[PDB]
This record gives sequence, structure tokens and C-alpha cells, in this order.
Amino acid sequence: HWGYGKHNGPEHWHKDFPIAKGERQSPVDIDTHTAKYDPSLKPLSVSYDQATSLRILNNGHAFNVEFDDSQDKAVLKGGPLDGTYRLIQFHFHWGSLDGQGSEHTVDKKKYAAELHLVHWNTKYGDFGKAVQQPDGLAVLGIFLKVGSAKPGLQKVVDVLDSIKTKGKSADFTNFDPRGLLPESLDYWTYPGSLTTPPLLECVTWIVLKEPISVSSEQVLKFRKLNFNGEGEPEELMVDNWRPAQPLKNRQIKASFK
Ligand SMILES: Cc1ccc(NC(=O)NCCS(=O)(=O)Nc2ccc(S(N)(=O)=O)cc2)cc1
Ligand SMILES: [Zn+2]
Repeated sequence: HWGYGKHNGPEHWHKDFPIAKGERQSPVDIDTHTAKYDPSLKPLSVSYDQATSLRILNNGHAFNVEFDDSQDKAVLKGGPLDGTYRLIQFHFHWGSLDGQGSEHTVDKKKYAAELHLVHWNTKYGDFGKAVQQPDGLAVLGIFLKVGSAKPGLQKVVDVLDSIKTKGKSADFTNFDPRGLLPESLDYWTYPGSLTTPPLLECVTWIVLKEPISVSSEQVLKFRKLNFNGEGEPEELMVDNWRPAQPLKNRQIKASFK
């Protein structure tokens, strides 16, 4: 079915998911000289103290760390958001080379990877309802650049051997996601979509200005994962990012001046 290969990659997705050519597709290039500071934006409220991570899963396109979202335990609020959005999972998109891997770009700059912390609006009751709503999701996007190690990522890195191939999952409790955050919560925001099929146009994107640094050894271990399942031909899980899509009739706002 869909993937990131040369026969099933982003340029093919529109054939099964025609919304791929839609009006609010993600990711996009963030042109920092065209984004407008919006003083009516509120500070982001990242309330992750009570987060309950449960499991880490290789789903064949990326790996997801999943949380308990049956209560308000880890919630994103404020910024451009009305209401409360519960963290359901985070995952990353990364490259085969350090010069590529992010989905969003900043003045056409590609980062080595991009973290997506995926939240859903509690007014819709469950994640499956929320993805059918234009304000259903809030995804917090954080760029990764290669440099110093990120200590709070290392427990993620060290479990990846146990979920090498598609369909493998591992217990992953007591993981603390604020350890993946940069110092600053300055952000850009725009309305967009899931960046993988089904590409639903249900996401308020919140992309942090400040990237985090991860070590070369950390991102190398992302690149040892496999898209395939066990017993299938090995294909390294690299370059699992969708390129920038047309901005069309959207404005990206900045929370900072
Ligand atoms: C306890 C628990 C908690 C979570 C779960 N997982 C989910 O529901 N995960 C995935 C949501 S998804 O629709 O299927 N796809 C999707 C999401 C984000 C994006 S992106 N790339 O835009 O951010 C792209 C695609 C399972 C158990
Ligand atoms: Zn993503």
C-alpha cells in the first residue's frame, strides 16, 4: 500500500487519497519573512506532568510512543487552541542523511528529523471522531538537528532494537515527554493536515521555532529500523517524510516577534 518508496511514495498518494491535492495539506515551508506575528496568540500550555506512556510500536512507516488518553493526563492548550487537546502519541520523521528528514522546512531549510506530538480535541470524545473535524487535532512539531545528544531521547533510542520491524511493539511505560522539548515554546501555527495517508485536514499545526539537538549516534539508531516486517526483505526505515505542500490560501502566524 502507501509508503515512501519510489513506487508508493508521496507523489503516488493522491491516487488512493485525493485529498492529497487539497486546500490545507501539510507539511509546508515556513517562510519566516512572510509569517506574521499575531499578538492575540496566547502562550502555549504544555501540561505533561501526569503523562502515562504505555507502549512503543513500529507501524511500518514510523514508530509511535503511545499514551493513555482516556483521561486528561497530558494536555496541550492555549496558543491558537480553543479547548483541551489530549496527547495520544508521538513519533518522528527522519532522513537517511543529516541534511534532510524534517517534514516542515524553515525558509526551505530541512532539519535532520522532526518530532510530532499528536493531540486530539476532547470535545469530540475520541481520536477517531476528532480526525473527522477541522479542529480535531493539534500536532506539536519540533525540529531535530544533529549535534549534542538529547538525554531525554535516549530511553526511546535504546528500545528501538526491540521493535526493529513492522508490527513489533514493546512496553514503554513511565516515559517523560517534556524531556523532548526545547527551552523555548515560541512557535509558528497554521491549519493543515495529517502528513501521511489518510491526509485528513484536521490539524492545527504548532511548530516550535527552537530545534532540539540529538547526537549523530541517536539518529543513526533511528536509521536502523525497518519498514518491513520480520522475515521480509530488509528495507531501512529512512526518509519517512512528506515534502512541503503548497500553502495555498493560508497564513502562518508567529507567536513571537
Ligand atoms: C493508547 C494509544 C494511544 C495512541 C494510539 N495511536 C494512534 O491513534 N496513532 C496515529 C494516528 S493516525 O491517524 O492513524 N495517523 C497519523 C497521526 C499523525 C500524523 S502526523 N504525521 O501528521 O503527525 C499522521 C498520521 C494507540 C493507542
Ligand atoms: Zn508525523
